[PDB]
Amino acid sequence: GYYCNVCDCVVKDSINFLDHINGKKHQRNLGMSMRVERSTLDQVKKRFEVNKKKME
Amino acid sequence: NMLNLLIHRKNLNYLHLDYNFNLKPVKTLTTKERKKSRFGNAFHLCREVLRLTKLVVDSHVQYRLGNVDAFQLADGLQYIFAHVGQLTGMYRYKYKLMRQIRMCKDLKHLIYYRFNTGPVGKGPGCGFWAAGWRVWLFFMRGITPLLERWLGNLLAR
Amino acid sequence: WEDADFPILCQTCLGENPYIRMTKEKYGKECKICARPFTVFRWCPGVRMRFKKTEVCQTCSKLKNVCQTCLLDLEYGLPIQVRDAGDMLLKLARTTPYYKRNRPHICSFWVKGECKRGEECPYRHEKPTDPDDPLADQNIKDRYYGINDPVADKLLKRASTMLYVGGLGDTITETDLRNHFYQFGEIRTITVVQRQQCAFIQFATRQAAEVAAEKSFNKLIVNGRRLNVKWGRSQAA
Amino acid sequence: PEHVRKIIRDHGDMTNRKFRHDKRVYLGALKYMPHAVLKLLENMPMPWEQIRDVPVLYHITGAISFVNEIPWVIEPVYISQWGSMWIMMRREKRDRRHFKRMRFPPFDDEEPPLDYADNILDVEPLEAIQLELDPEEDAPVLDWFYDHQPLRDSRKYVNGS
Amino acid sequence: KVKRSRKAPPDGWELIEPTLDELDQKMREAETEPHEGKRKVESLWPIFRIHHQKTRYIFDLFYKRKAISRELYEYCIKEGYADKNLIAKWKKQGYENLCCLRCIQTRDTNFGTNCICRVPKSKLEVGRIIECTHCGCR
Amino acid sequence: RVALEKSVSQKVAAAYIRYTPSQQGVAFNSGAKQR
Amino acid sequence: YAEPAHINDFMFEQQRRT
Amino acid sequence: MANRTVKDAHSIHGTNPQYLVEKIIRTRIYESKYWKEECFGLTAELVVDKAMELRFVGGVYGGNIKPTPFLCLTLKMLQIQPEKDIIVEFIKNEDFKYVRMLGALYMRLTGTAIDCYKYLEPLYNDYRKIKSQNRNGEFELMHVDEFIDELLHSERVCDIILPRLQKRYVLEEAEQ
RNA sequence: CUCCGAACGGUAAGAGCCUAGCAUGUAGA
Ligand SMILES: O=P(O)(O)O[C@H]1[C@H](OP(=O)(O)O)[C@H](OP(=O)(O)O)[C@H](OP(=O)(O)O)[C@@H](OP(=O)(O)O)[C@H]1OP(=O)(O)O
Repeated sequence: GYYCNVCDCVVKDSINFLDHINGKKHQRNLGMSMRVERSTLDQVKKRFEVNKKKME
Repeated sequence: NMLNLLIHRKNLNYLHLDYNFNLKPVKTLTTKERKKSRFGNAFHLCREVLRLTKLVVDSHVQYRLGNVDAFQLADGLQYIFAHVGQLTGMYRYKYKLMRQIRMCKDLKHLIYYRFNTGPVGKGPGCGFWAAGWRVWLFFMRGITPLLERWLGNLLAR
Repeated sequence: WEDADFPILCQTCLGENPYIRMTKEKYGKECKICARPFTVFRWCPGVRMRFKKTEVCQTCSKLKNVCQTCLLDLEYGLPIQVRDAGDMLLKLARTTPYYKRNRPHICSFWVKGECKRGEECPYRHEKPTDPDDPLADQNIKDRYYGINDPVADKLLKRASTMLYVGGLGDTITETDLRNHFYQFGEIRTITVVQRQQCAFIQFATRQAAEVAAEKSFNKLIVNGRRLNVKWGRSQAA
Repeated sequence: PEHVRKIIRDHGDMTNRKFRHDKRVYLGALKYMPHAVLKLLENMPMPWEQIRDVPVLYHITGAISFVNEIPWVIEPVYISQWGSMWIMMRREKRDRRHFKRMRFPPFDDEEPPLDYADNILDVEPLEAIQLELDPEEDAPVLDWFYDHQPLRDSRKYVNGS
Repeated sequence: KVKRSRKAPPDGWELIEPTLDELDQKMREAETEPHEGKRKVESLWPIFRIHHQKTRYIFDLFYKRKAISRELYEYCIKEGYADKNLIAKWKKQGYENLCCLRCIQTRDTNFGTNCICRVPKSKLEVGRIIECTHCGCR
Repeated sequence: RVALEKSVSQKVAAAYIRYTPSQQGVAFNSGAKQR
Repeated sequence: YAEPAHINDFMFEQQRRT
Repeated sequence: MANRTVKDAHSIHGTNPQYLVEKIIRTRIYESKYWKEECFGLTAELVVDKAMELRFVGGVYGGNIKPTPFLCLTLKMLQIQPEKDIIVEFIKNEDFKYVRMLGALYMRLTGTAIDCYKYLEPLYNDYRKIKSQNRNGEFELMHVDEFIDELLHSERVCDIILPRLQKRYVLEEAEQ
């Protein structure tokens, strides 16, 4: 099935591989689970501008 | 909050108690998970008593909100006694509650067939909130010490 | 499982106030190092102190000769590791016990940066003494047992790193001092001066007198007095 | 007197948001007091009443609140109150064709405690049950058959207030 | 707001009609605030402070200024505009500016005494920025 | 009868101070003779 | 050496505050 | 990951911030492909791109209840708990109707009733149609105005519970 | 003619791998 080369483990499902990705020692070397939000305005402004630019 | 604290306090994330005081499993998983679940006659009895309580209290809540008038609180207390028989909190907990239920149904038979002796007595109607306070107040009154002691041993566990 | 009447407390843990106010609690908080129910009572050691409590239970502390909330000692004031491995303790101890233990620990809201309580922080507004030294790292169970102390080695090496004697008065005489030097060795020229209440002694090649320098650094206690000792000339000045 | 509402404003627990070392006590003493339920079903306002009020005894933990007023009505007062509701109820059925009852579930079975719209209530459909006592015969007691909790709390004409 | 009395003010509530509405709006705005910033209990001091301010305003309008009638003061006490035990506690000569009613009960403190809110500042210590934990201030 | 009443109360519930610091207190925190 | 006492409340607390 | 996305930012009205929907629906939405792709990584601009990618309105469908991508985006927004300015900008953006519907649902879920009315009053004028998924999984045609009127009415939608404060007359007598 | 029942006695037995909802609030320098 799924294969994790970082841990070299065989995952029998998709949730096991997605879990092995982050939420483990591999994430601990990748910065563990910490992720914040990006500002408030500028993220939604640039996101809406890039989305409207790519759309049309 | 109380019973949900007991439920999450037993390291069992499979069940989610309805805030209208039911209990339903989530994952359609039992057997092994059910074998640490299906227990505690005290928890089922206490959930039953609070279920009747919260049915009463929420009935008066929507009364004082939006459809209180005279139909709702009267008919709801009456069918709340008849549904203490038919809907909620049934005999699975303790033995004699069927006897108090049958006395409740008979009292409802008396009060209805006399109060509907005239043109009013026919369909669903007022059916004065008179036996419910009395009957089930005495039933919880007797159940006070017994459910207290058994739930106290349950809290000790 | 363990009730008592009064705590086996320190003299510094109680506080620098002759009247404090305790609050007994029958069967509280579950003793730190043996896991047994005991009788927790806290108090306020003084004004703007830490509201100190009781950790280590009555049998826990009574058995191992230690106080119920600091685990140092009722007799001396040293840790339980120094007072076991190591006498030397009497010159190593201190009187006037510093009340730098009974003070509030560091406000973590201030360490992060936003202590909202302003001047009203009932915690303490200093900087966190850097993590690196193992005196940032001691615990209770390793402290309470003799095994692995961060303090007790650092104070046990204070015990081996580091003549004008005076304070004679009417207790020290010449024959007592020369017989207390006679167990160290023989004299070359000794004298006793009484205008300053002092004594002068020498030795063949020091050495033996060297351990007298180990014996008399405000430490040689004979006739019930802390003697005064500073260095001689040894320079023909 | 609003301290109950504000302290109970902690339905959840941000593990320290009224939630640090209070969760233990909150899970504990609730099973001491189901009896609070036996007082709580007691003092419910009767049909002849509108809403009135009650005493309440709150622990500072706020995980329990028994209703302390052991309900204490009078003899012919409560008799004529519930019987007045009987006469007005029967003649109410005589009049309307009111094809209505309540819902089975009084609220929906996923909802919250609904603390808000009667946390500031300001809304009482208080046309409850009082048959209009005609001021020719009932004149000895027109101020009497209208008090839910003040019926016995009359403090006048010998009530031992 | 609901009155639940059906009395309709004998002398009229018009005099202190607007001040009571502003106090109720301030109390609702204080109760609608979240538990952010307060450690365990620092957010509950504002409701008690607003209740103490409303009780002091009712005491100054009823007893001190002597403008409103006694029937209006009784209607405000029965409605909820002021407290009954606080008006009796502030009427004593020993204290007229108490912080709250949680510092006067002798069974509230664990040491079996009074709190620091009802204490003289001239008899206390010089350096003390302490405030009442159950009332809010001193 | 008082001892039996206390024992029965304990079974039903189950089923100032002046101490002179005469141990080490001599000059540290001087003035503590009765505490 | 500890023992009980029956000491003046007011003067105890007064000397404490002082 | 699935526990909470904010360490200490804010709280919900009367429940947990991550528990606004039902626990059975949360457990069903905890195991999905798009839900795992969102829980692997989710930012504000990533949520905006995920809202602009999928245009559908619905809840769970079929006997094996699987969440909709709009419900997954709503769960990720409820977990992440963004600021009110980003929600107001998403509700005010008329370019993406699905992102506007997601912002309206987030404002009706975690916002106050006065702010919900002030955000739903421009929402009633949007006559643009939108794709909707039925309970059996079949596609249904609807409009944004009907969904806004259903969100401004009592909670009858699936996997949603958001009561109001009072009637329109009582709220007009209380304030503006 | 209108007296309505609930649970236990019931789902196996394990092998290697994978992921989670919680809980304590300390004396020390
Ligand atoms: O069908 P009946 O034998 O004539 O008795 C019925 C019946 O009571 P019972 O079945 O318990 O004897 C109804 O209760 P249900 O079981 O049908 O729910 C009850 O109505 P309530 O629920 O309000 O008590 C009322 O019937 P009705 O709806 O007309 O009031 C009553 O007697 P009657 O039919 O003679 O009135």
